Amino acid sequence: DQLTEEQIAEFKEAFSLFDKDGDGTITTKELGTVMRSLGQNPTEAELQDMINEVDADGNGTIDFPEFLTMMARKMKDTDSEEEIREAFRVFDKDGNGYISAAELRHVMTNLGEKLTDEEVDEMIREADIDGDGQVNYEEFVQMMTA
Amino acid sequence: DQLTEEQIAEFKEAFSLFDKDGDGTITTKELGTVMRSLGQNPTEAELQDMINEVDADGNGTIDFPEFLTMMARKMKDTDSEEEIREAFRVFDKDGNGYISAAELRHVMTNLGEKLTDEEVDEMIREADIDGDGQVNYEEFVQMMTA
Amino acid sequence: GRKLELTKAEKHVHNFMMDTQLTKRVKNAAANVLRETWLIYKNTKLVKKIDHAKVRKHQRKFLQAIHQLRSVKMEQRKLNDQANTLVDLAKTQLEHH
Amino acid sequence: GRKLELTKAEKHVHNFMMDTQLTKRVKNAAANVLRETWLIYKNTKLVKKIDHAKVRKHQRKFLQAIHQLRSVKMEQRKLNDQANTLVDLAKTQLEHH
Ligand SMILES: O=C1Nc2c(ccc(Cl)c2Cl)/C1=N\O
Ligand SMILES: O=C1Nc2c(ccc(Cl)c2Cl)/C1=N\O
Ligand SMILES: [Ca+2]
Ligand SMILES: [Ca+2]
Ligand SMILES: [Ca+2]
Ligand SMILES: [Ca+2]
Repeated sequence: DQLTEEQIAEFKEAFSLFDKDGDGTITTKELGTVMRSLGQNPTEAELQDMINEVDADGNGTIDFPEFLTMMARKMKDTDSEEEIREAFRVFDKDGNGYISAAELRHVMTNLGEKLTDEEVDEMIREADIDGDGQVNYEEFVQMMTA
Repeated sequence: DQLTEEQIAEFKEAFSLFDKDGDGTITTKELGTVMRSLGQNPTEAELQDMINEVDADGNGTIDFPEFLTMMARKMKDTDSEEEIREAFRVFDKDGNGYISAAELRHVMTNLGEKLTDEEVDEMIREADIDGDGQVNYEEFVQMMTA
Repeated sequence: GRKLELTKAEKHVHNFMMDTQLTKRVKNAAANVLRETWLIYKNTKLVKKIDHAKVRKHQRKFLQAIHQLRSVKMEQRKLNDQANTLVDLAKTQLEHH
Repeated sequence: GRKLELTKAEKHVHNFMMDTQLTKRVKNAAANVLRETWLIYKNTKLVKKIDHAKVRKHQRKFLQAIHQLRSVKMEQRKLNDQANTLVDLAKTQLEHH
């Protein structure tokens, strides 16, 4: 729960992602905007709870050193292999551990933000290890998270 | 996922807990009232989702046979020992597995719906197995869930 | 760099308390779990004569208290992931240069 | 009788789908997990030349997709417990007579 100097300047940059108006403080309103821009929908009470848990001076907003106590308590990361595998499993229609190259291309060119057919070409080249037109997504995800 | 006849008449009684106006149908509005009476706060969308998952005829309300498909898929129960233990642990101030008889009486006569001091007398008589004025709540909960 | 890793979640969710509302919700619901567990036990095991209207009443109050505690725990998990989302976003600035 | 038992929860939460909104949320977010996992992998492992502005961009989109899927899963768990609350309440009428 200690923080090198190196990641202070970078977290200063991080602060400006949250401090939208640049007034030097993050409010529930700014947090709401940021959270929604990330596809989430926290309630007013949830935003207030987030501000409050690291609200040292109790002034209802988050400053920089409060912003750092939130990090220090959470610098620890963990691999995402399992969660990524579960995202691929959404498209595994027959629950057999495979998604065909054709179905992967169909997913990637139609759903979410999407990839170009040329980007999909590269993804499938890597994903279809056996060259059988089928993607064993467990193995593919393990390769990418190695 | 099969249902004896015996628990049809009893589930008919159950239906009237939900069908507040008695018009023979349960609406999102009635579900909202019931859920709040149980100390929960489902959103409009959550109420609609509950109605919808067992909404066979798609008319936006739940009838009796739809009310039974919800049960049949969930007649299976499970013991609550662990959850009950965790509720006692809320009052274990020092995290040592014990709550004193004095602190238990204080909790039960002041928090939630409460017990009379005479009801607490009986609870502690049972809970303080060793007669040491201390309640090993893990053991007490195991006794009650046996 | 961090590549595909994300902020590690707290294993158990005993936090965001002193949100007085959630904390007050916990103490009252937990007291009620104790209350109704005791009253159900008494009325099904320590009487000569089981009064089923009584058992039903306390079963209703027991399930409501248990489910209130579940509700708080789920909300804690949700708040924790919301916070972890913010930490994850801030950690993207660690990817340099 | 049922005493202190309650409706057993579904182990994993693959339900309440065809709530089109949640289901649509899943397909789009999951597609985006695949998209950003691929783009991060490519830009950190299949280039001669790591463009960190690119990695940061895709890390932001990756975390948002992962956390959107978490959000859906948490909401499914919440809906399931809400339904289980109703089933538990109805099961009190099984306590007779
Ligand atoms: O509880 C928290 N609230 C937070 C956190 C981290 C960053 C920000 Cl901006 C906020 Cl509002 C928190 N901890 O990770
Ligand atoms: O998804 C469900 N919605 C339900 C259920 C059971 C009872 C009732 Cl009233 C409703 Cl609205 C459900 N299953 O347990
Ligand atoms: Ca600001
Ligand atoms: Ca503050
Ligand atoms: Ca009605
Ligand atoms: Ca219907």
